[PDB]
Amino acid sequence: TTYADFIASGRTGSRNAI
Amino acid sequence: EQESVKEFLAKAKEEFLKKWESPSQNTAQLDHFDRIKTLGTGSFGRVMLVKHKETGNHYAMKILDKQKVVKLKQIEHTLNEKRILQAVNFPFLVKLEFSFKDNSNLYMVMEYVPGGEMFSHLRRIGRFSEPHARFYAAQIVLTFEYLHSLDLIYRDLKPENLLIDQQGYIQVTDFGFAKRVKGRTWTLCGTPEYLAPEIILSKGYNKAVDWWALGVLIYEMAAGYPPFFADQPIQIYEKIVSGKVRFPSHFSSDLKDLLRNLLQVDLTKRFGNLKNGVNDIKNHKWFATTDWIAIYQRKVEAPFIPKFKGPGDTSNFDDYEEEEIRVSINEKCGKEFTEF
Ligand SMILES: O=S(=O)(c1cccc2cnccc12)N1CCCNCC1
Repeated sequence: TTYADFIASGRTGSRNAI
Repeated sequence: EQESVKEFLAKAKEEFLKKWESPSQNTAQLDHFDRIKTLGTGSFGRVMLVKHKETGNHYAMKILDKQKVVKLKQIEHTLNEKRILQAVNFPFLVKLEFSFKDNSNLYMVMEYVPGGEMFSHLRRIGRFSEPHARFYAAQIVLTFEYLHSLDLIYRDLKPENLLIDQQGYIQVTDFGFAKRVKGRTWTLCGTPEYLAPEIILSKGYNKAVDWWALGVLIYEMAAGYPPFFADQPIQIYEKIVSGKVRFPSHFSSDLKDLLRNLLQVDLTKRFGNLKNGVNDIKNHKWFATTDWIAIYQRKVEAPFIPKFKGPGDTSNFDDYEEEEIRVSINEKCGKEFTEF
């Protein structure tokens, strides 16, 4: 699912600016 | 009604430009405060809950190490953030109460917003319902209308950067990437998930990048995940510029139509960048039930009120290793930070 792909991205935590 | 908006924004610009041209400096000092707890930590800076000794009022004090700021090439950004914060005035922008500097650090003392970041609430709850998302979205719309009328591009919208106050309303706090420009600008900055395609594509861009980020924000609030994600930013960038986007099946028809017009790769067709400006957004069907004036006046009942024991309650923030605030015997970087 889209949610599962989100979890698998490893980008579920707080995101830093570039 | 539109005449009231123009007159309001004209007064707002006049008040802003006055403070912008003559900023406040040195309105407190460090030993006026007791340190309570660290609320946030990152590059070059920490934010701490502090208590003003004379009054007992709690504040959030951002502390920047001048040498770390210089090392990370953040001088102009830091000076600019403080200059913006002391000059703006809007219900959803955090208020700067005091600022000062010493040998080692710069200090910005802001109103303490006890409900925490929207990010944690969103990840905890999973996703927000559409009325819940719309309540927050309406505040960002008004905030960008205000900021853009001042020729300020915000450029750092994300749930991590939105605080929830005691009444459940949003406070925007970080202005390190904001820029006052009327034309175009070229800096690659922001967070991958929220970058507009024209930023990714190294074009000169304008305030329409904030309306794109609004679409990302609305999508993530309503779905629980952003519209474009991947293992690595480069792969996120490819999705963003691709012009393709998929919606969860529970998204309403009005919501999808709004998002297609905000997540619009073509600048000539993105909402907020057209002839009627923000009114294309405020008049969209998804916002039909939104009382814009009542939102601004904070008279709408918030759909979520954070837990708040009392003044100085920090339960909505994470735990961090408490570190010393060291003030060096030698003044560091004095010439660089004269205007602070
Ligand atoms: O929550 S903060 O520590 C914070 C900053 C500024 C003012 C604050 C006011 N109250 C609480 C926390 C505050 N923070 C903002 C969110 C994004 N990361 C940077 C730091």
